Amino acid sequence: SMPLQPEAQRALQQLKQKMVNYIQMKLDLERETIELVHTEPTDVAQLPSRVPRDAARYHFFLYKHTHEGDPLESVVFIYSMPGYKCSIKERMLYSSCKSRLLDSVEQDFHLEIAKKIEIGDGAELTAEFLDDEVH
Repeated sequence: SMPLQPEAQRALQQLKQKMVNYIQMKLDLERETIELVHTEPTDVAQLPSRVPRDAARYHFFLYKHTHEGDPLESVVFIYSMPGYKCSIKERMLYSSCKSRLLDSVEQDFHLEIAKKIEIGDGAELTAEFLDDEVH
């Protein structure tokens, strides 16, 4: 595959220049494309609020942190799947496109992903969790 809508493409271009720090994407199942939801400014503390309870989402997050006195800004990919609230078709479609989306982001948009994470609940996305996953 499903191609990125141009707005989604532009969001990735911005993320690469660190002009945004957060991107939310979803599948547009009518056109079979990847659609930008938003790129609202998001600190680590607000990150859990970006994860819907009722629909699967893709997220890219610029995690600005320090690893052993060396400050870093790492792009974290998060696939969120609230199993209790998504249909088996939705789960399957988001899982299947996940691999394809990441191929394009790395291969066609030249974005370095420090870590790929799968969650079911935004509440999992603490600073402690992000630290442990990235490092």
